[PDB]
Amino acid sequence: AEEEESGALRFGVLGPVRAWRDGETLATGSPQQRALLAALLLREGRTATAGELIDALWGEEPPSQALAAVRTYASRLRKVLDPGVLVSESGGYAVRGLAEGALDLARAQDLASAAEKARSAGDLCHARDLLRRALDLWDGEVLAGVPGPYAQTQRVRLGEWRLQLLETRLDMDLDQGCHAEAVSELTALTAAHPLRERLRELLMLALYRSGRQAEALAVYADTRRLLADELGVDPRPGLQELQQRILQADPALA
DNA sequence: CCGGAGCGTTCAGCGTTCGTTTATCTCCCCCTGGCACTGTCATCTCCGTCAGACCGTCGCA
Repeated sequence: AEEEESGALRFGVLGPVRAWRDGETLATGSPQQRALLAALLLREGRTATAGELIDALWGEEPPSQALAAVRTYASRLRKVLDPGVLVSESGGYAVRGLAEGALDLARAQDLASAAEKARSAGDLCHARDLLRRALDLWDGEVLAGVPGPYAQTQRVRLGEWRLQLLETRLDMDLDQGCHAEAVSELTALTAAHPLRERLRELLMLALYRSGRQAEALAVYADTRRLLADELGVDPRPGLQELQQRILQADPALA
């Protein structure tokens, strides 16, 4: 609310496709139109040619004469957004005029870099506040209802980035002395995603000092059974090592 | 001692809305066409290979 300046046009990709024009919404339109606007939004303002956008929306088999289709999608964007916010060069399309804080993705990289800098500087309160602001950026599933295998690619990429971001958040929560909300979040995420080894290692680390041992190794045994049933291999050596040092109960990491 | 309301699932009515095309309206581009005092033949290479052919040429005998 403190960064809501006059004339600000805010764009959002981490949650669904929406536009905020000084507090009032804009109709982003068709799902393919939403995917087109998102594809322009991921490229931080390239002039990207018509064939590349056609491939981004659809992939291997776009209809043959659908170049005029993308043309009229561009017309839709130009009449629903500002005339000058979208400009065309040599047949390519480009959204400019994006200030700081206009895109939630740019704010996400900014907050991640600030958290990394604070971790390098050894600060904890400012980094915790930065990642608290960062976890409020995503709203539900990223890229809600957009077609295209391209959109699937940045969907899985942003999901993986969110996974490492929450891994770092939970890790600093564990090292600074937070366990209750930590184990709550880890249990919720392992309920959501059952086949991540790193989050279950985080479960072991969090429960190891919060006063919980039986269900931690029960969850580990369930992980071993599912990983043997679905993969039939052995887990990472760092895991077995973490369970090992746990077993002799070293109070060094208290 | 089967009834009932509530609950799960499964499909047809209509109502808007995306998916995909089309011609119309600015803007730029590109090829052809037009210049009506007179002004009517430029240009500077190329040398201190180099060696001995190999050749046809070509005027003299």
